[PDB]
Amino acid sequence: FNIVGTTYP
Amino acid sequence: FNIVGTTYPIN
Amino acid sequence: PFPLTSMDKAFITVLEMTPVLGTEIINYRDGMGRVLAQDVYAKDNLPPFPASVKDGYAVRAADGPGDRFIIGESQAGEQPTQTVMPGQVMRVTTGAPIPCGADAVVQVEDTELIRESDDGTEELEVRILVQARPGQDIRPIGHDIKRGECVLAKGTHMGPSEIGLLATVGVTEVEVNKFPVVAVMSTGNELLNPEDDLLPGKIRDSNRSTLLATIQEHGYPTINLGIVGDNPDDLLNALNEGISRADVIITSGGVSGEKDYLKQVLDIDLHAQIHFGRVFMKPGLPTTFATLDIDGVRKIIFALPGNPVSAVVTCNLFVVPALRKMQGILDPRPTIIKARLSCDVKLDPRPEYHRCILTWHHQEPLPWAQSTGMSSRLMSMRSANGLLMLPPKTEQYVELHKGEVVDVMVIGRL
Amino acid sequence: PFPLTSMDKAFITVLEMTPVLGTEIINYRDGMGRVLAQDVYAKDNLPPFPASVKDGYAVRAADGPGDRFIIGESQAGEQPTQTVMPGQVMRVTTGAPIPCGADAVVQVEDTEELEVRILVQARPGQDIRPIGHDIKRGECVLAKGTHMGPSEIGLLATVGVTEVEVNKFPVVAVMSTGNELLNPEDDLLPGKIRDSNRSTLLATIQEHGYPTINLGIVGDNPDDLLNALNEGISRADVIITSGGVSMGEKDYLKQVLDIDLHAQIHFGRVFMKPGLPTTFATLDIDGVRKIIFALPGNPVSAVVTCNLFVVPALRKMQGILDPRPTIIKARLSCDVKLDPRPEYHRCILTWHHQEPLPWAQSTGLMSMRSANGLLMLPPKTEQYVELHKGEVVDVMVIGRL
Repeated sequence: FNIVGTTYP
Repeated sequence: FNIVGTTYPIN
Repeated sequence: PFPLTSMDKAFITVLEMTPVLGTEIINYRDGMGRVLAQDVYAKDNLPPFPASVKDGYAVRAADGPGDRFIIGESQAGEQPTQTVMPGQVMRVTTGAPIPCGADAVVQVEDTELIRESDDGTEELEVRILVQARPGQDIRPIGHDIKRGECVLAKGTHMGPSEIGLLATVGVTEVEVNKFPVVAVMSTGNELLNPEDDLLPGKIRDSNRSTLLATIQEHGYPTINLGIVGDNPDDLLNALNEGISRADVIITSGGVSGEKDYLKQVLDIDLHAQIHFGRVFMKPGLPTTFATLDIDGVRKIIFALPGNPVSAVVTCNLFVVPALRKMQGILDPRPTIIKARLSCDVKLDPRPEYHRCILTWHHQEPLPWAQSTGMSSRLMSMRSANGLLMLPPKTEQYVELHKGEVVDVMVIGRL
Repeated sequence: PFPLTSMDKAFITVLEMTPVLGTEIINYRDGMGRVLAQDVYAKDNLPPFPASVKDGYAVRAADGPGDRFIIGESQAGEQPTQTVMPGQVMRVTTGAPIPCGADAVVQVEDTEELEVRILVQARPGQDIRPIGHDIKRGECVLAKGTHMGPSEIGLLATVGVTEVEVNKFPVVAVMSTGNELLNPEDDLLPGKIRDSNRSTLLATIQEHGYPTINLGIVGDNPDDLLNALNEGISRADVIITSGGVSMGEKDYLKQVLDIDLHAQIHFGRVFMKPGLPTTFATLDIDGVRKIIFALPGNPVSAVVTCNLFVVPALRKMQGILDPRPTIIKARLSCDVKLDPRPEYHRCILTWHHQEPLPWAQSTGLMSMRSANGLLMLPPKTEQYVELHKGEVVDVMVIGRL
């Protein structure tokens, strides 16, 4: 879980 | 829209 | 007795036969979940005055970078009384209006103080690094909302932002569709209230609490008619009471030969109209749906099965969508999402529906749907999130295996 | 003034510093959304008696298919008085008890009335819920920490447990600060706008079903702030304020929190967009910890921050074991350049026909539909200067799907 937006590789 | 659920093959 | 109805047909029939309720005038603070029956027009600009984006200084863009006199600060909630001549600036904070004469704003961080009075240490002078294009860091009048424009349209299903919008534009009274009042009863001579100790051959009435809680979750008002005896006299009384007090009457349990006192009372005594009495589904085959036209108003009536799993499943497949239509939602159909099957399962010939829990695992695109099956037993700290919509048995699908993409209906706010 | 805090840190800080409320005893019918502070044990079997699944006939499975005498019916509410001898059956309805002598049930479709031909091929146990099939006496039906919904309430109803110990709900007080704010009901005046955040916040926390307290508009100055905060503090567990200035010394709020209330301010700025100017503080009064949020005046910031920080905190106060929101993958509907700050956009989630992922449509746009999630954009990096339509992104769910 993370509350900063993430990119999907 | 489908009230009965589905599956469909991909092989 | 009554023909087997296809699940597709039962659902379509429920939406067509379900009326949209009329409208009423409410205070904006009660708008949560209500659908607007009107367009809403804005009667002022937002912002009404040119407003600074940054905490900083309002400047002339012809002056360019240089040393400037600070004439004052633009106060929040006042019309600015001074005006900016070349070689001048006014301090601004973020909410604040721009004074006449300024066409741009510069941040504190693109400046450096030169002089302060130090007789109370107000600022006198500022070096303004940077050159600002005209318009820079200003919300002109009507930037966000232009006067007279439609801010919210008819049919809009409101949430907290929408209420904020009504607040913003001053429209504190608004016409919305009514909410269905929903009455719930349990029928069965085997039922005791939850508060009672068990007696021979008897069980506690669980469906009444489950259904009322379910409808409550969607925020519609409900009416508890309690346990009702399985017989014409006692049914006709409760139904009549339900009918005079509510738009929807829901009943759980009761038997279905000649002991079908409910279907018998709906037809003979109330002259209701029964659109289906059995549906080719699992659980919930014994489900009944009827309408009754009284004084032009159409009330709607559901008789769900006594089985507790059936009750909650059918409530979600048929009732909630109908309630959503009554409340004025333009597509009352539920959200169906793709998910990945967590546990193997054999298929029934009937389309089947399992209460399941949805989990989105970190950095996996699809959520996993874990079936509960089952009244207890399978214990998760977490309330059932969706209905796993299994397909019907076919020769090429005798069973389903973990990992396969399946349809899950979302039930309840996560 | 106050250091820039990383979004990761602000969020972690909010959860750690947020206390769990204590417990209280409620009626099962008020359990919606409550977390159980106890295990719940079943004190009877369900069913208490062997019960038929079908409407049909209770039979002996040693008697195979054949002609049988119907001795009577098993009534729904009653203990069966007769017993089934070979060559006999009793009519049964669904949920009725099985009489002694029968070991199986056969549907009507596989067949007062005197005699029945029974088509059968039935195995012992067939279409019967034995005693304790669904619930076994004495077993834990619901565990401590369970976050209840309508089924859970039904379960309490089923097992007779009508009073139950649950965590308390946070009472949440909301105010708006600013000299430019008028009530929604007022007509505009020079330099002034209507207070929108108070309604939006109260509605948001109402959606989650916690009780709220409207303290109204408060003037941007020490006297008026100290009064409202004190009133908020004596009446509520959480005090939320929107708006107010934070340039130099006019930060009367942060000044009142520190000097007058001797609160403790864990952060006052966070490296995010929108909502950089957000403040979080705790105040320990008489051993009780109250929590205080000062969100930015910008209406978009208010609702975004409320959802990123406040709701999770309220979820923890309410006793939920993981109060963090559900983040789901979705497909970006519209191109966008990245800010150096992690950014958050109110967006609408739609699951389109047969497509595995939902599409997230940023509002930045007159949808008939309330904003469903927060599009969580990442921060700018050299390998991600922009994002294109179709790319998989994280969306936080913020209301009903």
